[PDB]
Amino acid sequence: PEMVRGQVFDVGPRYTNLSYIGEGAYGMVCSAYDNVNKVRVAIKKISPFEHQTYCQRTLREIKILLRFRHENIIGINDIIRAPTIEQMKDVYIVQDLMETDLYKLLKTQHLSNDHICYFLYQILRGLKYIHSANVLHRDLKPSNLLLNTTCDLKICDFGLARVADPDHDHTGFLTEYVATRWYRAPEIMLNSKGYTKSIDIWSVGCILAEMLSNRPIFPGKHYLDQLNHILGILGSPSQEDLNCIINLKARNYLLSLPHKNKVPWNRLFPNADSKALDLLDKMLTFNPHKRIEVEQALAHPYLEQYYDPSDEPIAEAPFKFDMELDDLPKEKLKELIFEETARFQPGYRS
Ligand SMILES: Nc1ncnc2c1c(I)cn2[C@@H]1O[C@H](CO)[C@@H](O)[C@H]1O
Ligand code: NA
Repeated sequence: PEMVRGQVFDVGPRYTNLSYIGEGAYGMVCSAYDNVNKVRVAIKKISPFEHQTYCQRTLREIKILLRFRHENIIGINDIIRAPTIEQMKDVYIVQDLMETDLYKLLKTQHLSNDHICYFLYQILRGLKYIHSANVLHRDLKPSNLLLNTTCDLKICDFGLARVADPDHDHTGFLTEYVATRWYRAPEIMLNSKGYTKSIDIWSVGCILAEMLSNRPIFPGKHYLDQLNHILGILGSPSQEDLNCIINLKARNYLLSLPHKNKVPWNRLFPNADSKALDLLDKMLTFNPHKRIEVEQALAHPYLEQYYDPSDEPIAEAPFKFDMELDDLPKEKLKELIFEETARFQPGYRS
């Protein structure tokens, strides 16, 4: 049955007591009462089938979340769709109900040094598990960090994730959407090198800076304006850092730039723990090759109160895409989706 203002939710009879929460990109988001687990849950109504790009993101998220198990990563409790592929044009993903997200909270609260500390630890702990699976989130930002308490953070939205391929660099600038602009590492914008774990560390860096001041550290209007913001704080890059600029066209808008001095961090963030600011510096390195890696970040003195390699799981097996799906007809992907969501349909054998 089921309804809720406007668009009606083909959930139930399991899920009831609906109550609109918010909006997704191409789907709605309510909270329901799960009458099996006897708790309130969140249900994402997803209809992506019209543009093939939406079916990529939806399929990637399901395949990845369905194989990940980690306490700082959202899971999929239930997927429910129509019986017939032909009859399927919505898909409902059931996930644990979370109270808010780091974006919503940064709109209403400055965070103590302490809370920031264990928020960052939980981010990197989940990131450690993602990277050990040979996976890149690629869209880490505050609104993709769901929060229940200061001790319950879960990374969500794996719509842009990729298996890591330092070699799969394609140099297609407009060929891919990689990171929301404010959290996009420089090598993405300079080389189109969006297949290395370095890009996620940059994003986390940006999140750390945003926690320290409640405002995003590099808020560019467009990709070139994003670079001016980066250089305005980091400063004009070195010769060596202009050597990993493969886009031979890219070295120019740089070279035709007025040298900018490096803004000392304690000047940007004078109330922040000097240890926070040291880690920030390792994470916001212009050159991907010199940027700190996730396990090194966890080991940083700033997180020494929580670091515990024995209580930080890694993936049992590197992840693998059974067939790459960049250029697949959008009805093939809807096929592949109907397939992957078969787990949660009656009679599913094997
Ligand atoms: N599990 C959840 N619990 C609570 N809210 C959720 C979710 C999920 I998945 C999504 N949302 C809503 O989408 C925003 C993050 O993109 C969130 O801020 C929210 O508007
Ligand atoms: Na999401």
